[PDB]
Amino acid sequence: DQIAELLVESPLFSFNCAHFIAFKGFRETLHGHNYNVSLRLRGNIQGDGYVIDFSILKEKVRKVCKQLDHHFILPMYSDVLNIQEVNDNFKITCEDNSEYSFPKRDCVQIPIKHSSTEEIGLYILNQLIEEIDLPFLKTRSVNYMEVTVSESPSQKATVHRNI
Amino acid sequence: DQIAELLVESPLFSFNCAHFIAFKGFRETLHGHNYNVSLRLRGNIQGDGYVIDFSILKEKVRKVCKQLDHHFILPMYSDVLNIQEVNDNFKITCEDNSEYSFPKRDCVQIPIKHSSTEEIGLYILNQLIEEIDLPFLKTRSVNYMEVTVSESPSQKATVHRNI
Amino acid sequence: DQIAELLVESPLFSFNCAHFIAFKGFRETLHGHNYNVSLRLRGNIQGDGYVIDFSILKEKVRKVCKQLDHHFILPMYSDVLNIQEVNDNFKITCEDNSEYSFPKRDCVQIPIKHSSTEEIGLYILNQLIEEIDLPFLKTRSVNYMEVTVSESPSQKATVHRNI
Amino acid sequence: DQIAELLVESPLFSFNCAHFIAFKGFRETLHGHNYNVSLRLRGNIQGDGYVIDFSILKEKVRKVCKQLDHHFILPMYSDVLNIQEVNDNFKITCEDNSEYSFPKRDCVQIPIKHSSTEEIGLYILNQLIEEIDLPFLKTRSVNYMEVTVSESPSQKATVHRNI
Amino acid sequence: DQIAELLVESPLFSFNCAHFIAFKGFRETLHGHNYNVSLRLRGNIQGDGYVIDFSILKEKVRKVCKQLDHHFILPMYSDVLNIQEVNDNFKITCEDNSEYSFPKRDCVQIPIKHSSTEEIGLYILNQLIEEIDLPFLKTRSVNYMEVTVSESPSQKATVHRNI
Amino acid sequence: DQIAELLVESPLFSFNCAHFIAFKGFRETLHGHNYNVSLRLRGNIQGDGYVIDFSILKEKVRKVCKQLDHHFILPMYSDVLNIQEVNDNFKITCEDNSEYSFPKRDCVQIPIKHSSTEEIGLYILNQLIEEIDLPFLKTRSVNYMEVTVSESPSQKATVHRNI
Ligand SMILES: C[C@@H](O)[C@@H](O)c1cnc2nc(N)[nH]c(=O)c2n1
Ligand SMILES: C[C@@H](O)[C@@H](O)c1cnc2nc(N)[nH]c(=O)c2n1
Ligand SMILES: C[C@@H](O)[C@@H](O)c1cnc2nc(N)[nH]c(=O)c2n1
Ligand SMILES: C[C@@H](O)[C@@H](O)c1cnc2nc(N)[nH]c(=O)c2n1
Ligand SMILES: C[C@@H](O)[C@@H](O)c1cnc2nc(N)[nH]c(=O)c2n1
Ligand SMILES: C[C@@H](O)[C@@H](O)c1cnc2nc(N)[nH]c(=O)c2n1
Ligand SMILES: [Zn+2]
Ligand SMILES: [Zn+2]
Ligand SMILES: [Zn+2]
Ligand SMILES: [Zn+2]
Ligand SMILES: [Zn+2]
Ligand SMILES: [Zn+2]
Repeated sequence: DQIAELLVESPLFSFNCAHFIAFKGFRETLHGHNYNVSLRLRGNIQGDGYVIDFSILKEKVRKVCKQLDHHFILPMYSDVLNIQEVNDNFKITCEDNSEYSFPKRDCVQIPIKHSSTEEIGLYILNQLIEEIDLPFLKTRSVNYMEVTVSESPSQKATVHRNI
Repeated sequence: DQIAELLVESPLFSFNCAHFIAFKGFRETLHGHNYNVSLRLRGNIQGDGYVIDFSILKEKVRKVCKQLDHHFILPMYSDVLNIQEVNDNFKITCEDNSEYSFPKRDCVQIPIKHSSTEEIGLYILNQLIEEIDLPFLKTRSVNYMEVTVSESPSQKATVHRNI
Repeated sequence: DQIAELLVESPLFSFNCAHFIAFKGFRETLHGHNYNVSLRLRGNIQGDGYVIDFSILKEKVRKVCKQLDHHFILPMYSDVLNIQEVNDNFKITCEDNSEYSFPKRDCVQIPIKHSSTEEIGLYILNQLIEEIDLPFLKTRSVNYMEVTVSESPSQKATVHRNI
Repeated sequence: DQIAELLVESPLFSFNCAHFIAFKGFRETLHGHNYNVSLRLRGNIQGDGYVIDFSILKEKVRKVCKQLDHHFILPMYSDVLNIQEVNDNFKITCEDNSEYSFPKRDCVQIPIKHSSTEEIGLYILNQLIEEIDLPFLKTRSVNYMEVTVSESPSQKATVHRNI
Repeated sequence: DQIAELLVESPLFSFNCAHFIAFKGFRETLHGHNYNVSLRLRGNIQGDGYVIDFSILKEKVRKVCKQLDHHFILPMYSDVLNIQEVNDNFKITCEDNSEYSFPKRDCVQIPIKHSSTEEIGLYILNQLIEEIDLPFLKTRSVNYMEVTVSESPSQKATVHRNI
Repeated sequence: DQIAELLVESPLFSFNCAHFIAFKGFRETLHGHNYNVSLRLRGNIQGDGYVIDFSILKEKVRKVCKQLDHHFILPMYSDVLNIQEVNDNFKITCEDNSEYSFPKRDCVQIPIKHSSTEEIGLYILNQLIEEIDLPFLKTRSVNYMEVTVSESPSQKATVHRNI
């Protein structure tokens, strides 16, 4: 069997979001990014000529990005943010006592500690594997999944999982 | 005299910002972009071989972008936003009664009606001409200034002024 | 009123097609390209902050490209091609007596003389104006439409219409 | 000895071709792509300062691409295509009884089962190693060869060989 | 007749050169650039489907770039450089009394005052028109020629001629 | 602990330099390039959400590039170049008896044998590790450093060190 690595990258695999980094002793001002996701896979070329169909890969990456797109990225497990539910809003109080308030529908609650490129990358990798389906990947002989998330065309973070 | 057109474009000429479009009957959720600015000018090639030194152009575009960078873009002259000053915060109330609250230092107050690519473009064009200095441009025989602002690698707006 | 130029460009605005150039005294072999379309327009910034919404522009360009995508581009008005209908196929006979046969559903019949980048550009410009709707463009104060079609990242053709 | 990885990538390393994917239970319509090839090598930096001269790498990749360029990619070992020689043409009959006919000179017969990016990649890798010459690579201490073939700027396949 | 604008741009249209800017009161240190040339032309679409064949445009731009490629760019008409012929070398003495010496074959003597992007652009425009041939351009109904030279991906100069 | 790979790449991480390759039996003419450096790191995501802050990486790469920028790259340990100190100049005599002379301030003396992309890459990797500081990288759990240097957008060399 011949091993091949597949890469799917497009300006279409994007989520335009607001966020700010906060950790112990540090907080930055509210801003945003055009985030971009590329997916890399390793496996054997199957009897149909594909390792796995690009169209399937393109479809699932678009779906994960869409869920994030056009929202403030709110880290659920942050140890430095006080996240309060006030009416139909999320109220965020920081260590330096600075206060934010956004409508809940404007926010996407993500099970992460920091809205860093590294942690958003891990979240997307976990979501993509469930979206494409793990046993479906194994039927296509895929044994390696890798996502690259860019905060900007200059700053990229890459995470992987051996499956 | 020989006419030449100069273009300065770089991922460095960027401002990573949060915003949302609001006008009559329409409001979108809070998100963000990696905005990018390119500058185009027309003039005669001077006795020093330049129309105008690229280093000067690169310096001033960076300065204008820096002022916007890492902030929520707040349109001062919006007819559909209620902008209240509450302590050290800006409180924004929309037509649909949705409420936002950001620290003042997280916001950049821009004399525009909408945080659209078109209007941000006009603002930057006006700021760049004052930053480079109008009579300084005329000594270099520059008679045309043009800025292109991109909200994303896919969406661009271009404005100009004949000087 | 402030004049602004809008540009929409994406690898998404693509049609992957087969074709060959044929004119008097010249014929090339069957091949293909990843064609790409960018749209440029000029108008005044309206009271909503837009010249025209990017989402509308992105939607219509995708629709025009989709109609062409994944087909052999067949020039209807070619003076050097003999196009015969044989069962459910198009049979193409060239000046040098070379013969092609494709299923009809594999072909897209385009009202052009040559499948050149220039002529495909004109066709798309005409189709896009009808797709976006001419009187709709005039309500947005758009007076200039321009399409750029690339045969390759290296070879581009640009056509326009004053509206 | 210091290990270095060399990459050669250019829009020049291209073959503009027609093709369609066909396997068991699936057939797509005739279309085309601007295919692009990049080559990656690993080895030790030699006494002349190079692992291997870029000019040699650039020359051989161009030669392999040229052989494919401007043709319909015809898979020789397809289990779902009936390839008939009719006069100076190749007649291709599919499982769904759809019929194609191209002049032989318009086709490039490649020892593959499917004209997929994965299989075209493997073919090019095999051809490039023979073109650069295997024992010539070993004299330059090259122990790893890797080709990346893109069907589009969005879809890439990568294969390698340890030498 | 339908007007179309043709653009040819490639990393292939390059000349990798050494140079330094010198004018009255200013001199910079010796360095180099990967210069890149793109050509833009306007004309009517001819009866063969082309305004002008891209292959002809690609061939002539490559020829002009090749003449410059791999040399020190020496401005012949500089008012601040003392250019002496010493044996098989060019000896260059600057205003600040700094001395350079290169073999003559390493230098390309260009009829310009400064090795600026603007002036190199003008030279290439003049050379390209003569290389493609002026009356040949008029037979193809070309009435506009435009070259863009980039010193870097960030700094570009564009010049034109109405023909 | 979760392993993440960080990539920092920008047209800003550049050094525009003059050079020529010389080794046994071969010498090329003086020319130049827009060199570009990208940095790749592997480590665990720390309690602050970062493997290592991008801003620190961006700052140090800029500093190393700046030291090289706007100079002739002079290889100190070349076995085929006779490097003489004449007044305030470096005089370079080659095997074929060709002579160069540059002011010392125009040259950057680099502890390498050839000004190849491979060897410049190794030098930068060594300089970057000392600039970021080795024990500082170990506190951030970084165990892999990798630099990619491009002579042109087409030609790249990549070197690494396991730390
Ligand atoms: C400056 C802005 O990009 C900020 O959000 C920032 C700064 N440094 C960073 N550093 C890393 N490693 N990851 C990030 O997401 C990151 N993010
Ligand atoms: C610094 C110098 O070598 C180079 O970067 C530079 C700077 N400014 C410039 N400015 C103009 N107008 N043209 C140039 O070629 C130019 N070139
Ligand atoms: C959806 C919105 O946030 C953004 O994608 C968008 C959409 N359409 C737009 N349309 C115009 N004209 N200008 C914009 O800035 C713009 N911006
Ligand atoms: C849609 C078009 O690209 C089609 O030819 C296609 C679809 N899916 C694919 N999927 C893979 N993995 N490789 C291909 O070459 C490929 N090719
Ligand atoms: C060779 C041919 O298939 C293609 O590369 C080509 C070459 N020259 C061209 N020239 C023009 N003007 N338009 C084209 O579409 C064109 N297209
Ligand atoms: C042609 C020009 O790039 C020349 O300096 C050159 C040629 N071949 C090369 N080959 C390698 N491997 N590395 C180089 O830096 C290199 N450099
Ligand atoms: Zn950020
Ligand atoms: Zn937006
Ligand atoms: Zn073609
Ligand atoms: Zn395809
Ligand atoms: Zn320079
Ligand atoms: Zn070189």
